Amino acid sequence: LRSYSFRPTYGVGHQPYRVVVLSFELLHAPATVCGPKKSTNLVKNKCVN
Amino acid sequence: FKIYSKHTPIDLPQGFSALEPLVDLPIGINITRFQTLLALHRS
Ligand SMILES: *[C@@H]1O[C@H](CO)[C@@H](O)[C@H](O)[C@H]1NC(C)=O
Repeated sequence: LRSYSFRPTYGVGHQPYRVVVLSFELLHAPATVCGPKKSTNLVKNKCVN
Repeated sequence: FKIYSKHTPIDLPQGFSALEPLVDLPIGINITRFQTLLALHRS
């Protein structure tokens, strides 16, 4: 195990970058995380789809 | 794992009453047996 030595005088090739990894997939269980259903208003008394 | 229930205030009596769903849980778990839990007498 080695350590890091971050300092605020460094160049870009050594500055500490924050990284987060999102690994996601479905299971045959019900989907506990969906997306956006696009926003839109609601009209009445019109033949609509 | 679905649960239906109803709470109606008053050997079982005689009557008809349909039960409504309360929860629905997408668990995936298999079930083959179960037990119950009771509140004992200690005081
Ligand atoms: C439940 O048990 C059956 C065998 O009785 C098995 O084939 C099935 O894959 C099990 N279901 C789950 C979700 O593990």
